[PDB]
Amino acid sequence: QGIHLSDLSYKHAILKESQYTIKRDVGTTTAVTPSSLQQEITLLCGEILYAKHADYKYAAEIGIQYISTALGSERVQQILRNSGSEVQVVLTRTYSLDIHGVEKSWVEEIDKEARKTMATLLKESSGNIPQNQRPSAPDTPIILLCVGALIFTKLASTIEVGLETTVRRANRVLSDALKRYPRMDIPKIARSFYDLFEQKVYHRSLFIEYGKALGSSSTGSKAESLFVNIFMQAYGAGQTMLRWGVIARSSNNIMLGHVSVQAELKQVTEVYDLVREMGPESGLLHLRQSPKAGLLSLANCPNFASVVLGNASGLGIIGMYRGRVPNTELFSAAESYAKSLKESNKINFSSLGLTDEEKEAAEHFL
Amino acid sequence: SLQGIHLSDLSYKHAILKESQYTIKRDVGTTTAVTPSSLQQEITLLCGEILYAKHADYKYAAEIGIQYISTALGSERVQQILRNSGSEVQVVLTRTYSQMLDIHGVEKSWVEEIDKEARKTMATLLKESSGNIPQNQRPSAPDTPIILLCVGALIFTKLASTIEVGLETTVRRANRVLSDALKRYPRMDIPKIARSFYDLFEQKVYHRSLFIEYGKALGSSSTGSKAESLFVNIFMQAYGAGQTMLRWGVIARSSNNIMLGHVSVQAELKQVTEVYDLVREMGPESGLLHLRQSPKAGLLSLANCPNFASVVLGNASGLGIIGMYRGRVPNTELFSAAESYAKSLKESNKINFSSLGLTDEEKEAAEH
Amino acid sequence: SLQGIHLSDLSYKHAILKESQYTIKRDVGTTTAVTPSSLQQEITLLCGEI
RNA sequence: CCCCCCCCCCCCCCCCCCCCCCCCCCCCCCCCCCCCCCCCCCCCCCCCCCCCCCCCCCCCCCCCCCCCCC
Repeated sequence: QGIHLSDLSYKHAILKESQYTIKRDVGTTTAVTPSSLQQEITLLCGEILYAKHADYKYAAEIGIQYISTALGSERVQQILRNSGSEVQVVLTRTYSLDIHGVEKSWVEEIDKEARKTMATLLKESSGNIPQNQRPSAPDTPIILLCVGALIFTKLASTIEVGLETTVRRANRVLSDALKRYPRMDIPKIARSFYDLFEQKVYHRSLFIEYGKALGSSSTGSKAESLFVNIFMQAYGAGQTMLRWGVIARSSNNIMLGHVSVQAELKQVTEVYDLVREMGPESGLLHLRQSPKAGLLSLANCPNFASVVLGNASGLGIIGMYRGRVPNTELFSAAESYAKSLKESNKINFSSLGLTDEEKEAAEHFL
Repeated sequence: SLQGIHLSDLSYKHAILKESQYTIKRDVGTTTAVTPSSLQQEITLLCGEILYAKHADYKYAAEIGIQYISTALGSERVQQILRNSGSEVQVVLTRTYSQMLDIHGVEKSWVEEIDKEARKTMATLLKESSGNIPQNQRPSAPDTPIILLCVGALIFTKLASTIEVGLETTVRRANRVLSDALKRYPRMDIPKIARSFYDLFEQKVYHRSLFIEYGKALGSSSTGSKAESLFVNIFMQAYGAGQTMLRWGVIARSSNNIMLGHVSVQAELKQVTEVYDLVREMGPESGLLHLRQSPKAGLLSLANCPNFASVVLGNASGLGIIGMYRGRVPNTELFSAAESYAKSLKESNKINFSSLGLTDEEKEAAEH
Repeated sequence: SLQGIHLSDLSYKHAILKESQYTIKRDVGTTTAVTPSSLQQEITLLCGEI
């Protein structure tokens, strides 16, 4: 019985022992906006949504600039330094907004194009444009960031896959925002955000800190309360396998009782126990693109993975999941049981805890 | 043996929204009116003037109500509340001119209109009354701001639905609730006043938690007014805001709906449990989360358990509670079944001599 | 199995009416009569007169 | 009242040890395969509802304890 190694725990324990700290992004510089310029960046965000622009390259950087004003004039540097990146910040100024890394030409284009659209429309509206339709509306940066939130959820897949999902969901979710700013190019804005999250990796954890911070506040906007709710659906990032694993247990799939699957029990247990060891940060590990992540891989248990996927297929959840199936045999079996389970209707009078005079009348149900 | 397959995801989801050491500074340039405690009598009169006469416009009616709350809570204590709500908005102390009130954001023209129109109505009526208008019918009565805020309290309850739905409910209930107030001020335009409050709660989101703090504060005091004790009681019926599903969930358990025993529903047990355990984790603030328009809210969604939701709604339909609830029904099959059982339960009369714990000489007579 | 489906709403409802760190200042201008302890015999006589 | 008898203690014998014996002493590197992880879907919310309302002063008896003997 003494033949036992708790390897996975030790594997994690070694990634804590590092007393030494990595200083990556040595020369790098990124734009930060002081809290004082929140109204100016709000207007710029609105301008992006308000008119149909030629280029949506820096759209995401503008969104990050609103986060910057919301979190702190200089509190942002602290977050970035603490994310592991030794990148330096650059406080954006005003001229007659000068955002670091953002072409002055682009800023002027966005402003010019928006003013042109405002003039055209105000002539038609007979001088009547309500507050809610103007680029000045305070919720415009939140709307911009909500497109970013949707691409944040699908950061686990292709740059492509994410755009589909973003567009589809944005139509239902940002329904009313689209009514007021029908000129918002969701695909180009969403592309700017994918490009940003991929290049400036530290902005992933800055976005997380905005989410965390926003989630805490007493009073949120209708737009703000949406943002966090998109951010939440992003929690089980890259861990879809572990969550479908609990679903297989809940379904009581008889294939989880297979001798070859039973053999992998200790490895499976080790992974779920590492999640508890890591606590709340465990979920967003894959989302942060953390090197630590991947310890939560179910590679060590291929037969279990096969059953979990089979069960998901049988229940009709699997959808477009590309996850490789090691044991095709076990998969098919788990799928068959789950399909039979799916259709079958049964009653646990054990669970309900009724009187045997209420349980008497329940039998009478034809 | 296969028990260690468990993730407490919902708890972690909440735990992440506590880890935020960093604080958001929204509403950077914003300014709102505050009235010092000293001007409580002047704002009381203005509140009464709104109710007393039939006015042309009831735009700032809600802001006037907030101004009474301001006097009641604190000359400058209000800034603290607003700053602590997450909004970095600045306050502006309302002054006096000639005697009138200069409220920040409120058009001087509007203040004068409300006053002028009320004086005109007082003059018309005093001629009819033969110079006799009792204290209780004058805009000067001290309970007039509370009456104004009670219309706001009714729209506060229906902040969970349409701007429209709320007005129906507000009007209906106001007739029964503010029965006697309406007798003294029959000129109070409940729909316009209630509209001003919806507009205010939607625009100045920080005033939602200011209203909550007035409610919390009022709820604490030793002696309240008859009007004040009504306000809190409207505010209480507002506690289960947006969580109607969880409360109907306990009703389904209390009804012992056999559909809660369905295999597909049994499968969702752990998710359902996780949501009710998050309520306990969040404690008393859990209920008013949706009311505050808090981004944190929505973690209390029963989206993760569609089959359970179907049964809960079915049970509500069968018992005849469901009313005008637009809540989507994922499993139509389960819903119909739960509904049938609940309808049969509704009519059936049975006695648990097990629960009562009587002597079998009292249980003897009960059979008779 | 079906345990855990419970909300202690009424307790929370009360708990919220304790959290009020802020205090209400109603009856801002109001004035009421108080009699000093020294005049207890005089007020006693007046009570008797009624 | 209590108390009230009787009453020193001890007293023999007797050195201990004495054999035998160092321990240890063989063999023996370890290592050696495979293997990135991910991939679906999903805004939430939506009903109803002021509570309170009856009746009702309590109290009301009796009773020092102690008291022998030694």
